[PDB]
Amino acid sequence: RFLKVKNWETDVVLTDTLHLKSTLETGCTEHICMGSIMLPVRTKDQLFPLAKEFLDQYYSSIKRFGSKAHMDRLEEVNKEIESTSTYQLKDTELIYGAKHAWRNASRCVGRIQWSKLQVFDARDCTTAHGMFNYICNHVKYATNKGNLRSAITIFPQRTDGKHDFRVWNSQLIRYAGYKQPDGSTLGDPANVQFTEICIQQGWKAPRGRFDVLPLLLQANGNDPELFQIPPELVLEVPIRHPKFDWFKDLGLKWYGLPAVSNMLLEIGGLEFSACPFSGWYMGTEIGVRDYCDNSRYNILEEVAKKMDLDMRKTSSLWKDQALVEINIAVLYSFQSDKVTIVDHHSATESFIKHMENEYRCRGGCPADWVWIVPPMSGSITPVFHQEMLNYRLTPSFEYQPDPWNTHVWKG
Amino acid sequence: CPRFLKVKNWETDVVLTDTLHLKSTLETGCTEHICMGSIMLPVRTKDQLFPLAKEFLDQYYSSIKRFGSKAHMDRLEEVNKEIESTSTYQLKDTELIYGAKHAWRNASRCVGRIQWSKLQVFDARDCTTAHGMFNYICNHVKYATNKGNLRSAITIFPQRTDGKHDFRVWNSQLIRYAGYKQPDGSTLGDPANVQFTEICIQQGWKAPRGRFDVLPLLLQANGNDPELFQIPPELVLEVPIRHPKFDWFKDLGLKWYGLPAVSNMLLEIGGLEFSACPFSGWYMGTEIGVRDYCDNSRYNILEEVAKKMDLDMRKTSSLWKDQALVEINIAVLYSFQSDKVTIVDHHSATESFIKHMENEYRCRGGCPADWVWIVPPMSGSITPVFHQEMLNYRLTPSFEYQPDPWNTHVWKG
Ligand code: HEM
Ligand code: HEM
Ligand SMILES: C[C@H](O)[C@H](O)[C@H]1CNc2nc(N)[nH]c(=O)c2N1
Ligand SMILES: C[C@H](O)[C@H](O)[C@H]1CNc2nc(N)[nH]c(=O)c2N1
Ligand SMILES: N=C(NO)NCCC[C@H](N)C(=O)O
Ligand SMILES: N=C(NO)NCCC[C@H](N)C(=O)O
Ligand SMILES: [Zn+2]
Repeated sequence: RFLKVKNWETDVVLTDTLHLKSTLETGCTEHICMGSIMLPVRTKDQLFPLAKEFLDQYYSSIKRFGSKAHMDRLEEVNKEIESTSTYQLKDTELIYGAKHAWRNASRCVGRIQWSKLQVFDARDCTTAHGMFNYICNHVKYATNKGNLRSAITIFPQRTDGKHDFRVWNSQLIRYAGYKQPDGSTLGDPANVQFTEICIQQGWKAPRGRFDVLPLLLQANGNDPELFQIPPELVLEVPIRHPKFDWFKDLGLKWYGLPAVSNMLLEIGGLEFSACPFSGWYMGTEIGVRDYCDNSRYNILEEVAKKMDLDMRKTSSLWKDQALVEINIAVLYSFQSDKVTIVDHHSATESFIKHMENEYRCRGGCPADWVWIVPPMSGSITPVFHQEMLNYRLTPSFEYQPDPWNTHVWKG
Repeated sequence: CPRFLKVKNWETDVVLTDTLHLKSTLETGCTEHICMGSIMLPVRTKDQLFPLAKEFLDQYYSSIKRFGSKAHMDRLEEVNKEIESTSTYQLKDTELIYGAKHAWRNASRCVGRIQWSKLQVFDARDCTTAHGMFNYICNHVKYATNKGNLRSAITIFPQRTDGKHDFRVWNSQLIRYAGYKQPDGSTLGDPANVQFTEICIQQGWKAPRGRFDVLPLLLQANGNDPELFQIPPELVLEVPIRHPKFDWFKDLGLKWYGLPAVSNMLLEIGGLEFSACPFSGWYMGTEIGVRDYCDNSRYNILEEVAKKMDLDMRKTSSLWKDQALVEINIAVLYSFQSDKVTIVDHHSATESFIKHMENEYRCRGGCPADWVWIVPPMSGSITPVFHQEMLNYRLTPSFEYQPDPWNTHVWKG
């Protein structure tokens, strides 16, 4: 019930007590560990304990636990749930709640930054055009000419579940994917389906390798509409290598702003179905995953060939050599254009420090080791050697179904 | 518990269905509210033993297509009588073999399990003394080594009786290098083995105090105090490590041994406990090139290698550590291959593991696997295992951790 975690490199032991505050399920049981599975409206009665759980932590955090201000608020919210079946967060509660969803994000290595989050309150939004305006402002604010700043933009909460706000895009900025008669895929194969939805809805696709996709925005449960982010708001970086002059001829670019837009933010039982957020990239995200996953841009072979490595045998480690070089190029390119990026060494040692702070001041830090350890050079990063406990704390970011599987089209 | 559990591979969209987990019996360290997936380490009664014996022998008899047979029923009767009368029982040779193979088949942290049915089992249950254990262990090493053409094997010493007469190998592996803490706080040799090296010295080993000294065997028989033995050097196959392009690599002075032989685990078969059960396969290169050489708390050669490569070491973002890592790993695979000693690279091993795992789902209904251990410690996502969802659970027979015997031994003196 009080749990120890060991770092096997430093022999440091931390004691976790925060896990006892954990509320929802992990996926696992006593008999079966599901640590590596990617994916393992509320009635009045459901809502009040959740509202209360949240307000208590809020009031505790501002050192007014058990105060009249505290008691006053619980009653006010109580009355409001009873009368209107939902409630509205104060701005202070909204900001605290968003910062804490990030703080509690077990899969995010960058949480040392958690309290420096710009929160844009878009709860007054009513239309998809409004949503477009809001999202452009977020993109421009967070991009900040390459000196990126963390931000989240929060659209109105779910009500009856028939008036949901949604960003159909999985990130605000991503590249199109197109199935070819050639049998192959042009662009990013992760986005084939979504691209096709855009086309069905009217988009005129350029049909290139790196077409920034349009926004498909859904307000108040209505049908989604298309918008193009002003090109001048989308900062992109051409990818070159500091030693290989041929690298630029591969014709690779990526975007500077990673902005997850398909998750659900839960605060105090309230569900914010449209809550796009952004920080900045860890290099491996692009260089290892986006570029080298076989089901993504899958570029290892092309690169290995230009390096003229021995590709006849796996044991020459040609894949490993090429992987490192692709990742060097990513970091060098972002750095040279002054676009914020963090390498996996820097990011993981910051995370270990954050864990130690969180253990010290909070009693723990939920972490998913499977996601936190980078997808290259794992054991030469400190997090590989760190035992971590994964559990679910609220406020939280949650996965939610892709809206086209569920949207009841009006036509 | 749900009858069916699905696992998906996110590279291929292949979905597999696990039913085998229903035969899982012991616990994980996980609860409904906590996942302890990344945590390293989270005598029996007559009553406790009957059912464990029974479960096992039903599995054994089922596997040989003789389930429910008179032979099956006689054998159950015989074991039941043996347990009631003697408090324990003895396995038949065929059952010991099947047992050991299955402990390997069920080892969720082993990526080499495509090999599980090809295992040489050495029955050392007639062993009574530490000199006897030395001789069994020498034979295992020579057989397994096979002049570089490595053969998987296990040597099984007598099972636990009352817990006061345990056979133990005090070494963590049959072959490993000494570590020596210096008065200045540096370590000469392998820091992982500093504690065991001090024990050996105390027991009377005359340490050469070099960087790669093969440790002596420290063997406990029948609950007696451990005794020291030197493995004949002619039996210890080692590989000097060089790089195919960097002729300075050899002057690092690195080598390693060819035979990885875990010697400190406990093998459970039908409720019986084999506390001494050294087993060996062959190396996947990363064990040596990533962990043994490059962990900060092991040989820690990254800086020295990067220095000789003249990488830019002022900023992590040059990925100099990463670049040196790959070159060290090329060198390990190249050196072993050049000397004709079996080694597998992490690409080939993981590809084979995924093939093995698919086959096990079809023919067996499952394959328990611990992702944290199965994914290699470099280049994780360019191996297929990274993209494969895994279910980790405990099947018996099993290999299990046990405390270090120096923490528990009652010294006779
Ligand atoms: C500030 C710099 C940040 C860095 C360096 C960072 C780093 C990362 C990385 C490397 C991942 C793994 C993503 C993947 O593998 O696809 C991740 C996931 C995640 N992060 Fe962050 N992050 C940052 C900002 C944020 C912010 C601002 C939030 C929320 C406001 C956040 C919440 C999350 C969540 C909820 C996940 C899991 C997403 C999923 O399951 O797909 N992160 N983070
Ligand atoms: C034949 C070639 C083999 C290969 C390539 C192989 C591969 C591996 C690797 C890479 C690990 C992780 C070790 C570490 O990170 O320290 C491992 C662990 C393990 N393997 Fe194997 N193995 C082989 C043979 C065997 C055999 C013959 C057995 C038993 C008969 C076995 C049972 C185990 C067990 C119980 C573990 C967990 C060890 C621990 O928890 O410290 N392996 N294997
Ligand atoms: C199956 C397994 O969960 C999957 O491949 C995971 C592995 N760890 C991850 N880690 C991060 N950061 N991002 C991911 O997408 C993955 N995917
Ligand atoms: C804390 C974490 O479990 C620990 O460092 C693990 C990680 N995965 C591993 N994987 C393998 N194969 N071998 C190990 O020793 C480790 N150690
Ligand atoms: N660093 C972040 N967010 O701030 N990553 C968000 C997910 C991005 C996704 N991994 C990609 O490579 O596009
Ligand atoms: N492949 C095996 N056995 O066959 N590994 C056993 C553990 C070896 C340990 N990882 C080492 O590097 O010494
Ligand atoms: Zn688990």
